Amino acid sequence: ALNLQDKQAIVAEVSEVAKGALSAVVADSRGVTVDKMTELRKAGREAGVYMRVVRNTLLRRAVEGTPFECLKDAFVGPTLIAYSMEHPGAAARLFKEFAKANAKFEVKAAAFEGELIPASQIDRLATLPTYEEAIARLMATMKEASAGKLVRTLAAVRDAKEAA
Amino acid sequence: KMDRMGANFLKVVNQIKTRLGANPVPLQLAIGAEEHFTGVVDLVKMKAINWNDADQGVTFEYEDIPADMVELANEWHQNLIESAAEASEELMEKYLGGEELTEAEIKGALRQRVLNNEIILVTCGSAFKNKGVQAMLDAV
Amino acid sequence: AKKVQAYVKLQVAAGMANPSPPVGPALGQQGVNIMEFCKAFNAKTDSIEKGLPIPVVITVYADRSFTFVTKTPPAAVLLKKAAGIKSGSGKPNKDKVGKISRAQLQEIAQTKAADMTGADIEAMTRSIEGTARSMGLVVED
Amino acid sequence: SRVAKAPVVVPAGVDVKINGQVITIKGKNGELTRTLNDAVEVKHADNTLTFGPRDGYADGWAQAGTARALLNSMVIGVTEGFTKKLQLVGVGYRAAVKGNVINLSLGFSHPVDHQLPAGITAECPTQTEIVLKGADKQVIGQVAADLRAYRRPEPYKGKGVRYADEVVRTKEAKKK
RNA sequence: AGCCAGGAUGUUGGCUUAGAAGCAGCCAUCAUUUAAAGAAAGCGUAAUAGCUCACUGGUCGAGUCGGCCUGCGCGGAAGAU
Repeated sequence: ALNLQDKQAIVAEVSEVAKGALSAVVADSRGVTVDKMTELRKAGREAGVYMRVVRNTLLRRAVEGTPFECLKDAFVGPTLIAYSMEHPGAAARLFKEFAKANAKFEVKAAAFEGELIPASQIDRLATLPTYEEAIARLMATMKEASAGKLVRTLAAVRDAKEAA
Repeated sequence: KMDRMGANFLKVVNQIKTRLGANPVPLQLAIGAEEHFTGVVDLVKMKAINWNDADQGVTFEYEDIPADMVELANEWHQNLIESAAEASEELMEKYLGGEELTEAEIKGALRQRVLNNEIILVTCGSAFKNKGVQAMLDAV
Repeated sequence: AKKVQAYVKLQVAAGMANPSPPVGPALGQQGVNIMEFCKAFNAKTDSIEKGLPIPVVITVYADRSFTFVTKTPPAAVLLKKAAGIKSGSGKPNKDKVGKISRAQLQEIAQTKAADMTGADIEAMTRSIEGTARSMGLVVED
Repeated sequence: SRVAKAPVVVPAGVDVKINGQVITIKGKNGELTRTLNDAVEVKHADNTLTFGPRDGYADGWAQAGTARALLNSMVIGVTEGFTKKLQLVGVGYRAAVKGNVINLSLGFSHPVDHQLPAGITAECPTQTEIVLKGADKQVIGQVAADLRAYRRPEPYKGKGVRYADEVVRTKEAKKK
């Protein structure tokens, strides 16, 4: 009388970790191979990432029973889910390894603070996802206007003044 | 036996090169197969020969030209010259230089390669329908 | 296209490899040279030792030339050797014929390093744990 | 059970003539097929025809599934067209199309001439390949079957006239 | 159920055997990134190789499958004017 627990439990386990996840990446991949998944799962667990194939039945039911950060609602076709629990960037970086090799049009979206990012836009954000180098570039635009432009200008003008 | 169906000369030539391990030189080129095997091309003059009964094979100069063969006939005629070229450094040099050469020199150069056991000239003709046997002897 | 094919599977005793059962028909057919191969083959296999059963996978270049990757000696072979026993039983482990230390299993795990599916050398060791059992070695601590 | 209930979806205004048992499909490409179906009701509907049994008959619900299949088949007929491929295998077998009559050297004493029925034509890319085009799915494969009846593929070396691609598992001769 | 896709790694497990190789035979009958793949259910160069397999995820969008009790039918069912 519906005694199978596997589908009732495994939704719950995925919902806990996918709520806990920092950045995650949602891709489509009928035409997979064992090799390409195995090496990517291998490095992923160093970086604090799992990359999973899970039922879409399971993911829709997971969105139904709790509000979801990493989705709005589930996507048609097969779905792979890369998700990261430690370094926030990491889930998307594995897609940028994988895209060089087998298939690169697989990604439907990725989620960043729960907003959905489409396939074209994610390709810029995921290329540099490390905050310290990002803080340095946000500072570099303000720092050029604040103090750099004055000092650089007077050095170029003192070189003109003592050359005449 | 080129009168027989399923016959095509060029594969047999390739089979000798591949399996047996000497270079064939097609010292003829065919005209047709099955029924259509009713003449031959002589690369040496680039003329072509016909038989009716036995007695048209008596007629033995300009009998026809090779007609609409010509594109195939060119590369094989180059391979004929190419083969006579490699029999010494001197003939090879004349070829590289940009000069042309004769049928008599073709026979002399080729004959050294046949005689030494280097190069195996391939000829063709169905015996049963009395095609090309006399041509075959001329090459011998 | 080019006369190239990759990852063709071969198993031959390390650094001595000349005759037609070791080289097959494929080296002859793909234009590959046995003598020249033997010189290349001694050059990655000396360090891990000659005369060992070697896995080797060959990738072929249409210049009549060769490259080879070795996936190191097989773990089954290496465990059998590290526990010293000559050959397993026809009822192995159930009616056993020898013994292996765990310190011996870990030594295999380092030789097969990156070519083991497990998570870490404890997981990997657990993979060759079942191979070592299969060949009839009784596991001493 | 399922596909007694897959209800056509008529593409691009096909000509549908309903006589209450007889249906005739007319168009351009796949023009003028017909079928006569008794124990079934077919309503024309919104280009999305309805198939069921006439009066809830036990033996009539099989033939409702059949009606559907022939109707979907004629739709494929006017859209796409049908089974092209015959081809001839191994030494000396060759064939020339001559109007609507196909002459084949299939190694008989007399090279055989096979002439086609009304809805269907063929032509050959080269003499060892034969491509058939025609209106009705049953008629086209019947012509493929009736040609394939001159030489069944003989399994030692596969020689014969071959419909579609694969036809035989093949076996060795002397073997062991 | 069909349709698409995956269908692995230690590893050609151990032994036996010319070969023994998932798939002649015997013994283990497990482990491993796994979402998953039996040290293998059937074919296959008898076996290297190759093909399918349960098992896994889509398309798919509803009932579905295996047993049993029991009426009735079927084939098994070929002779002498």
